Amino acid sequence: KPASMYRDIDKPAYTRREYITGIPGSKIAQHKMGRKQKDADDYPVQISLIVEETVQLRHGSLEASRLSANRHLIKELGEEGDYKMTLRKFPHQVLRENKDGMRAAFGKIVGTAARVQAGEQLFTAYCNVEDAEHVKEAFRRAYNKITPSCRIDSSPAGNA
Amino acid sequence: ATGPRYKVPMRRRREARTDYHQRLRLLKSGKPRLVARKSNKHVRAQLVTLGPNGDDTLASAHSSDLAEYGWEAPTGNMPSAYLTGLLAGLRAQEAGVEEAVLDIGLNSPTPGSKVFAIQEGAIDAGLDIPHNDDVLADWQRTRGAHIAEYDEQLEEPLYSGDFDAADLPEHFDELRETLLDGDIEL
Amino acid sequence: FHEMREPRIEKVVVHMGIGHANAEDILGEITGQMPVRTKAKRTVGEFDIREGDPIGAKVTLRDEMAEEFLQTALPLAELATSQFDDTGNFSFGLDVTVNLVRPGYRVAKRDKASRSIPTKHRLNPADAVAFIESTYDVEV
Amino acid sequence: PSSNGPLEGTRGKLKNKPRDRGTSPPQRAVEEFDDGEKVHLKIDPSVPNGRFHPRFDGQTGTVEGKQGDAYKVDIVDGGKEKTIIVTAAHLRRQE
Amino acid sequence: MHALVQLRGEVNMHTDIQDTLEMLNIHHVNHCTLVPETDAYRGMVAKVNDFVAFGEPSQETLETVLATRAEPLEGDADVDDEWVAEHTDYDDISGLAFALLSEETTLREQGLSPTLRLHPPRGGHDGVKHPVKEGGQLGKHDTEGIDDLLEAMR
RNA sequence: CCUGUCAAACUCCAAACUUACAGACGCCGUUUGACGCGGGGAUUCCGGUGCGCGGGGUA
RNA sequence: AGUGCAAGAGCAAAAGAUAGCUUGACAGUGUUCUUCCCAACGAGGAACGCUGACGCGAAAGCGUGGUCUAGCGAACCAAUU
RNA sequence: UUAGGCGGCCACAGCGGUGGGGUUGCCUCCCGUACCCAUCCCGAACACGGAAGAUAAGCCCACCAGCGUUCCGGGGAGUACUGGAGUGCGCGAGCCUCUGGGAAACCCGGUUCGCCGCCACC
Ligand SMILES: [Cl-]
Ligand SMILES: [Cl-]
Ligand SMILES: [Mg+2]
Ligand SMILES: [Mg+2]
Ligand SMILES: [Mg+2]
Ligand SMILES: [Mg+2]
Ligand SMILES: [Mg+2]
Ligand SMILES: [Mg+2]
Ligand SMILES: [Mg+2]
Ligand SMILES: [Mg+2]
Ligand SMILES: [Mg+2]
Ligand code: NA
Ligand code: NA
Ligand code: NA
Ligand code: NA
Ligand code: NA
Ligand code: NA
Repeated sequence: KPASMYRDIDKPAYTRREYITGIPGSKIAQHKMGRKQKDADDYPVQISLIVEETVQLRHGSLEASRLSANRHLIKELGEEGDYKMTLRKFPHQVLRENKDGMRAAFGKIVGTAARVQAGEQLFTAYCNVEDAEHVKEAFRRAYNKITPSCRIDSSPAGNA
Repeated sequence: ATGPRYKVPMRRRREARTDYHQRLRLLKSGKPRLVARKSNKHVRAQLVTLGPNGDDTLASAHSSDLAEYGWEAPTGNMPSAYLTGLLAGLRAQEAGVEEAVLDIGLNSPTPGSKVFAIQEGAIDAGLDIPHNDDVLADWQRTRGAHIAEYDEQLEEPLYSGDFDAADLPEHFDELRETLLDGDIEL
Repeated sequence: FHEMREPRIEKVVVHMGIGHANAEDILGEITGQMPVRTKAKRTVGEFDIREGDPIGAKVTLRDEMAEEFLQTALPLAELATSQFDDTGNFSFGLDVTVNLVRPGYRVAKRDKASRSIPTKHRLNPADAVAFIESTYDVEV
Repeated sequence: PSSNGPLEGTRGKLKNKPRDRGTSPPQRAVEEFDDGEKVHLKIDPSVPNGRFHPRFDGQTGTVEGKQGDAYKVDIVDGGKEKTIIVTAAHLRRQE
Repeated sequence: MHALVQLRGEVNMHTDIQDTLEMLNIHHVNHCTLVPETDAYRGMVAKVNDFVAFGEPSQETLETVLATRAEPLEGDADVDDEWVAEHTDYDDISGLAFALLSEETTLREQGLSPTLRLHPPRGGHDGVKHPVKEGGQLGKHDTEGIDDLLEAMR
């Protein structure tokens, strides 16, 4: 279904699993990628993807944009390139759908999403000065798969 | 101790000196408390009342200031106890105090104990206190008959210091008599 | 400084953990004073469901009653190292436990102003081995 | 509300912050008030007896005699006058 | 001492705000009152802050308005120096004005209506949709600011 | 140890704010009698909109 | 932890545990709050008294059932004291 | 207060730790079971009687901040949030200005190793 049905953060926070049952498993394969044995401090360049609008991103998008981004890195810096990217948000907000018309309309559980405040960093990659343009391209591909407009912000990296 | 959520007992409960649950049932009477306390060598009796910043003591008596009237024997036994009660009781009377409830603190309500002795004494001084006669020791044991007859099983003095050999519960009578007497500087 | 620091036997408890008695007979005869029934909490599949119900007996010995018991009890056991408590207590064996402590334990056992014994004033395995070993037998 | 009992919606007002947990000091449980005295009403989570209807937590009444050991405090619920039977443990002098 | 002037009508304004304007003796648009600077009064003017124009007037300005819009507790009697003198603890308007500004007395204590019923602002005001810091006419003003307004509502 | 996130039915914290009582100012009442009390007569118990805060619902 | 059962809350020289004793789960009659915020409305409920009689305790005191909020039913008629 | 008793507030008082202190004085530990009394077995405790010994426990006194707690400074922060107003912006979600209020986390540095009341007492 369209994200138009869940991208807004207008409903109450709905995460208490001791009261919600039948929550669909997350499609997000993994949050920490690249060389997870190495430290983020071991890198000169640190670029993050910043969400420009407070929104809700369904686990299906996180995975799609994460996937399309890491898949790019892997393709440019090899399956074991010197880098490590992180998806810092987790889809805690449970989603419903009323699928009687409006009678007893409290919807059944259909999924999960992560609430991201504008200005926050969704993804954060770490690389050597000679890969910045690749991680920047990965991020560009990733923000085409989420609702908000985003900033590809370079933090540690005065090597321009 | 452990964290922000940790609960520290009221100081006098950590100290294990005050039983606040009994303190409450006690305060309910609205009457002054006749605090009866013991020591290894001494016996104390205070008449306490509730105050804005803590309890106020209106009259007391310590087994030690018993000698100040002639007591020449030990000061941590039955005769000593009874007398300390009577003394504190008399001062209480002088202070305008007329009634009180017996507070024995963390002591045990054992029949014939010294606290009930401190109680019988205060009562005789003319203080009205809720009591039960058969929980008190028999007159003789209050005098010190139990200790005298104990020295009978002598062979060796019961008292190191030189206060007679067979002891004198008469000294008790003579002391009590002294207090009952109108004179005596309280 | 030492006198009020040198170990002493506070109590020697001798109990028989049976599970369903006639045992009380021998304990009284071996110790010198009456036994004590021993009930149990919780229920077990080992046909031991009855919460309150005799299962064992014990005897808490103090003073001579405890020594005169050890003067023969100890001689029947090969005391070891690991067999000692962190506080200087040791249980060997029919169970025979020995509780050792310093001259002021009453501070932690009395009703009024009771307090727990400072660690420095607590007993140690070594100090325990010493005291005992120093009384007709060997350590480890 | 889903139910309409007395303790409905009192999860907060009838519970102690962790540290104030446990039996309360006897002093205020035996305090004495005089008629005309303004007193604040506030249930002590640790004291079961002598309470009043939770709706009245926060009221500042006027002591007007007593019944047994409890006090009879006059208040005004909205525009209606009511008399509340409450013990000292749940009362504090105004000012 | 501040000069209060209602610039926005009662329709749709909160009742507690309206009742404050009335407790400050103003019941119509363009009416003005002189209020002391106390903790209590400050609270009231802050609450009315959005439908009123206020500030401290200049001695002169006050004098002009008093002469032109002051009224007895009853009647059409013009408040001129003579009137002021024959009825107040002062000798003239400036004497009264000075007293008001120094918060020594009030229009009532001198048998004067607590309200100065001003005239619409000649040339118009700066709008009742924005505050002064935004080119509007609502809220607190400079003495130079209030003066212009008051003098225009002469 | 280090490292990544959350809560309508979590809370070591914690507002703005609402609220009891009192005093002060203001306003009001003592020929326009307030506050309150007793009595006669109703109508009314399909509401709607804006804004703020909401709960449900893709809307 | 336990405290009969939802959930939330209370409780540690206890409101929990063990032991012992006991029948206040008593009769009568009220005050007050609740039911029904404000704001009228019954049954029911609770809190807090008093009179009478008791239980326990050294005593203050506690006991108007269960630590607290659910466990309830008019008139007419019948049986019962 | 050269060591006590009863408390109030109930961690600023907790947890942990160092140093000091007692011949007929105080509190203790301590000594001891004929008695009042006591252990479902133990004078361990409780109760009673008492001074050979001790300052090692407790307790009292002086002190340490590592943990927990209280408060304060500076920073975070007039940020987050928010009562009132707007023909201010934005497709919208939402934001902004004016006015009145104003956190929390964390960090750095200070504070806190109890305060006070009545009684008795070289
Ligand atoms: Cl004592
Ligand atoms: Cl009530
Ligand atoms: Mg709530
Ligand atoms: Mg006129
Ligand atoms: Mg024109
Ligand atoms: Mg215009
Ligand atoms: Mg509200
Ligand atoms: Mg009950
Ligand atoms: Mg019928
Ligand atoms: Mg029948
Ligand atoms: Mg020392
Ligand atoms: Na249907
Ligand atoms: Na996008
Ligand atoms: Na048995
Ligand atoms: Na409490
Ligand atoms: Na009823
Ligand atoms: Na010492």
